[PDB]
Amino acid sequence: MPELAVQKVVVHPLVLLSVVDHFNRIGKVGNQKRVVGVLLGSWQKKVLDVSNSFAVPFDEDDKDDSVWFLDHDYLENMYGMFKKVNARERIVGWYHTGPKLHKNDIAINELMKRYCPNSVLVIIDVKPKDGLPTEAYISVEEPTSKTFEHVTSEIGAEEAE
Amino acid sequence: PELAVQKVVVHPLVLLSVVDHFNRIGKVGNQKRVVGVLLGSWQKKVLDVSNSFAVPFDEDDKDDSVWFLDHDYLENMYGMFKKVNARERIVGWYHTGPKLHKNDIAINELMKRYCPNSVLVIIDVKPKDLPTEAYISVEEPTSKTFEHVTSEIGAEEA
Repeated sequence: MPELAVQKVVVHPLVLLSVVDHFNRIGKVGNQKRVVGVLLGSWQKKVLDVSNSFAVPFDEDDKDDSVWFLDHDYLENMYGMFKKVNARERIVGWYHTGPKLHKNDIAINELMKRYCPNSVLVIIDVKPKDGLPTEAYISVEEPTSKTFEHVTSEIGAEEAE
Repeated sequence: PELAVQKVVVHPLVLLSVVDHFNRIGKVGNQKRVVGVLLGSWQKKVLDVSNSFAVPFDEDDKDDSVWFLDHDYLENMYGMFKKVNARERIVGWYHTGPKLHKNDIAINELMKRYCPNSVLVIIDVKPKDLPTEAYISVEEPTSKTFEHVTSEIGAEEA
């Protein structure tokens, strides 16, 4: 009875640790704002598996966030680089450090859909003193509007604390 | 201190980056060791290894003086890194050993192009197996070999 492409997202520690670092790592240079990135992983019985991830340069106007830019040439290259090394991981969605959805995530997601028709947004909460750290979403099409529904997301890679 | 570095702090990311990258390409009959670049910061002779990317690398299993590491890739990939991550620098390289290889001295020499005090870190990928073993090439005709540098893991938070 599944009208939805994905119904669960398993975000691996790497990713969460990837993003958290990437966030704080660029904070020592007065990083004020949220980070945006791409997710790479595999697909199963509607379980999306998010194995790996890279950051992409992204800007948005803090006064009208319909003014934003995400560098698709970068993402395409960087993903190209990834294929040269890591076996078949695919662009499976994207991420950003929220902590909440943004007015423009729907539009950002639309760009991403170019690379994965069932892109899944995962909002990775970067704050340490902060419920479950990932919150996956996926754009549903409800004139004909568009909005993000919640998809179950938990963390869980095999082997070693 | 006649030595550039005397300690290497390898962060969980790296260790987890590499281990994954290793096993992640194992599901496709990965037979061999992985080689890569380390990115990080420098202090009071403590090298801090914050981040790392894999580079395509091949070596002949019958004469490992026949090997190749793709420097165009590393330069590019690093280029991409600067575009995002703040000042991390190429600080050495890594490979999944588990032991030193005949050619690491040569591979290191290529790397020295990008970091005159490159530090090799052998990241042991096996679970039933300290997981990092940093080295640095010392120049002892005038030979060249790797000395051990203290390496531990330790990033702040969760």
